[PDB]
Amino acid sequence: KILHRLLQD
Amino acid sequence: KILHRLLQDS
Amino acid sequence: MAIECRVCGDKASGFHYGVHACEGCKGFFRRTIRLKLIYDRCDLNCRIHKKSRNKCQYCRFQKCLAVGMSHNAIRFGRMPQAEKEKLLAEISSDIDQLNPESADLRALAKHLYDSYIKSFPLTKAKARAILTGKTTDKSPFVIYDMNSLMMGEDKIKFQSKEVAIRIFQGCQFRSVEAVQEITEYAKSIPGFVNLDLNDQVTLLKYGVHEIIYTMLASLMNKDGVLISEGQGFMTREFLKSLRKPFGDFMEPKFEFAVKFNALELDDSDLAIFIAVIILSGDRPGLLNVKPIEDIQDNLLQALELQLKLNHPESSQLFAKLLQKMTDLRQIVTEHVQLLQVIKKTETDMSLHPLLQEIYKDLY
Amino acid sequence: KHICAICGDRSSGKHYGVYSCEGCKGFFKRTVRKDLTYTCRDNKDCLIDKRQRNRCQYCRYQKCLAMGMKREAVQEERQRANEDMPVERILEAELAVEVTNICQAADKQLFTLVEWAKRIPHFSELPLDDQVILLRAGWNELLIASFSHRSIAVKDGILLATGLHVHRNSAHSAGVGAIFDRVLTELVSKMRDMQMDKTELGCLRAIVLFNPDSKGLSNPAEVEALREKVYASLEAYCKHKYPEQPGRFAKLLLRLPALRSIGLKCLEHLFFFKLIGDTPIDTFLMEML
DNA sequence: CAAACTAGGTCAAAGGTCAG
DNA sequence: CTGACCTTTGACCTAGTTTG
Ligand SMILES: CC1=C(/C=C/C(C)=C\C=C\C(C)=C\C(=O)O)C(C)(C)CCC1
Ligand SMILES: O=C(Nc1ccccc1)c1cc([N+](=O)[O-])ccc1Cl
Ligand SMILES: [Zn+2]
Ligand SMILES: [Zn+2]
Ligand SMILES: [Zn+2]
Ligand SMILES: [Zn+2]
Repeated sequence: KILHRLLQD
Repeated sequence: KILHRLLQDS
Repeated sequence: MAIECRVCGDKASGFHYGVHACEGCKGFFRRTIRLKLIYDRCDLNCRIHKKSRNKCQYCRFQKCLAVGMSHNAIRFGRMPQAEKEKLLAEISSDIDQLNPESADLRALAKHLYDSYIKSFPLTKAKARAILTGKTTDKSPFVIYDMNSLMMGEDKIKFQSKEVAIRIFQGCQFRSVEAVQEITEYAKSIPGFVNLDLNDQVTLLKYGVHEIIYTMLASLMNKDGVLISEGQGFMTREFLKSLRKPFGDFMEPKFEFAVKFNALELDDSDLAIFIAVIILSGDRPGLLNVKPIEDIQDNLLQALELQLKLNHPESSQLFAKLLQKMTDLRQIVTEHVQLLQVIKKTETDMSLHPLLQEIYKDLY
Repeated sequence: KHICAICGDRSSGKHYGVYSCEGCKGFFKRTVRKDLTYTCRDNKDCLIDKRQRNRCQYCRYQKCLAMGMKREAVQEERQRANEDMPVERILEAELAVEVTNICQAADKQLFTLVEWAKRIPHFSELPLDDQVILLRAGWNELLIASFSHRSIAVKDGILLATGLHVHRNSAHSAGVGAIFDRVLTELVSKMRDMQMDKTELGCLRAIVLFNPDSKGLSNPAEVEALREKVYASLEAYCKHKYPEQPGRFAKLLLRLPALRSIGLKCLEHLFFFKLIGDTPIDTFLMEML
């Protein structure tokens, strides 16, 4: 969720 | 301190 | 007096077709000609050592031909003037390699090796003969379940507590012996006995563990592990099968072993690496650090040169093998958090009094 | 000639140290080469006959091991500048990004770790799943390796990445002095007494980052590579900026074991601290735990 | 000739294929 | 994926070569 967010962009 | 043993034995 | 082959680097069986070749190439060649075999082409300059040899029939029947190997120069008879080359490979080229400072690094490497051989019985050498079946010994009695264990547990015996508890409680004496060997090996490391005897003990308290798994890997493979002097072979699968907390006890070591064995380190290489672990100035409880670290400095110096010489082609191995020192620390701390679990949920632990000493206040 | 001690079929030779039928011989051989991991759907109690041996692979292979079939016996299938990891991007990366009090700095530094990681060559270049995994597997070790370097010039205490000198004492009493001591002496000191520049510490953090073992890496071969790259790179670096000290590259890589020993102990703690609920732990720290 | 070696044959055992 | 079927290897053994 989070870590995947800072990475998704 | 049982290693001191093996270390101190020819 | 014990040269090697010129095509693959294996031990040479003799002077075949005007050139020192292994009993393997000698036959390959005598068979290429003998049957006129015309191996398909291939450009890639293929390195040719012991195992890659049978990788490309064209590059092998090439290299040999490219260093003598003629159905002509086959010089029969008795060796007339060995002398000329009875000074081994590095003869006059030796007063270049058997020097300068490294001449001594070479010495140290040997010492620790020759010492390693007298300290521990079952060397990597042996264990591999066994696990490869290339030995005039009987195949170790494989132990994959209760029937095989119940059976071999008698065949070679020296208290009915429990299978899971017998398996591991019963090896405690090897750990001990192991610890005893390491220790005598420690003294053989230039300058170990001299170091404050207090740190001497510390360096071991924390050393043996990591040194144990390093050794314990030579006997291992993906499918199991050698035991009982190497006359037995317990399976990875069976162990994985033990009860509640005892099944995932030896797992961490197999994973580690499968990786550590990829480096393909031999006894010569492992004899030094080991010495480096005992002499780690980063052990808690040390105060005479500098000394301890000085030796590691020189041992490492020796180690590195040994990997270059021994394993000519293996990228960053020195750096790769050091990385293993980090996996070892994890294995131990992990192994301890476990033996802690046991202490709290079991009631038979009863560790030997020496394993007792070492494990106390470890991590 | 004989009877395969695995299924009963006709042997016709000894294979891999055991009298075995051609079928079994080939089963074993492939299992070993293609590195296959079979699984029993039943009770690992499957019989193996000349017929129905192909029934379950797991039981069959294990039957091989039991009957003493040697794996190492299987030979190996007969077939077939230096700045790919520039020391600058690293250094530049280790730059641009700089008990209940420690978990605030921890969490804070977590968001910024994704930044550092992004800047480290080829990292964001490999699958997002691995980017997660790699950061999941080593956030604590990374984070510790950095504040520990920061607390280098600082005395008997660390400097949280928010400005909170956590002098020893404060800890030995705070309950967590057992580890706070090791962090100082096995990391801080060692680094200080070695004057570890922050280009080196960056390469070490990178080495920790590119961890090929980290469970689940789509293509771990990839990761074990970028790591070897940093190996090559940093080695040379120590060679250029530090000619007097040959054994530097080694002494640097050897700062890593402790980093993991310690690292593991910390995580051990943050747990009997987590699903307890006695002290605050922010969100990013929850996804990581 | 005895002693010191080797090309060459030998066959268990390990490698490779590719219908089924 | 299996496994009947077929090619290679290379560890030994042996009969013939050459040096002292
Ligand atoms: C080290 C350490 C701990 C754990 C924290 C972790 C995993 C990371 C901290 C990162 C910081 C403080 C980063 C920064 O801001 O630079 C605990 C709480 C068990 C107690 C004291 C020692
Ligand atoms: O049980 C073992 N080791 C062990 C147990 C408790 C604490 C430390 C090591 C073991 C050791 C060895 N060894 O040392 O060669 C071999 C096999 C086992 Cl199962
Ligand atoms: Zn050869
Ligand atoms: Zn080729
Ligand atoms: Zn069979
Ligand atoms: Zn099954």
